Amino acid sequence: YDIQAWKKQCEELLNLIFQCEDSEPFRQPVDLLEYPDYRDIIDTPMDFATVRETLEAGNYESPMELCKDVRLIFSNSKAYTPSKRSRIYSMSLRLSAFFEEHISSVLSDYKSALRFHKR
Ligand SMILES: O=C(O)c1ccc2ncsc2c1
Repeated sequence: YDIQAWKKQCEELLNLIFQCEDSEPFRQPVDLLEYPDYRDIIDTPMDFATVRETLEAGNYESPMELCKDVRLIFSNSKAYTPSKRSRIYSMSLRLSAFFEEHISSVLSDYKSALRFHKR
């Protein structure tokens, strides 16, 4: 029932993500010199360094907010991909499955802690 535990759990999950080879295209903002039409397709860029920085700055109030930004990394990859069989998109799918598998308990524990607090 620790309402604050999600933060360190998210820091650790981001550490695992940064170790994953599948995260390399998503660690920093998409390079506009390599993908010049990127902002024609994608309205809100997102990357894992921005998520980690937002978390470390104390600018997430809940793990749901962090989860929305991470999910935006994946939806941006799906929207930008020229093919659902592309290398970078395939990396995003694997990384999304890994993230979803790990974030589920973080969200559950946080929501349970909040409910216990307001009981
Ligand atoms: O060139 C591609 O296939 C491709 C697909 C998705 C994606 N997400 C971030 S950069 C990027 C490039």
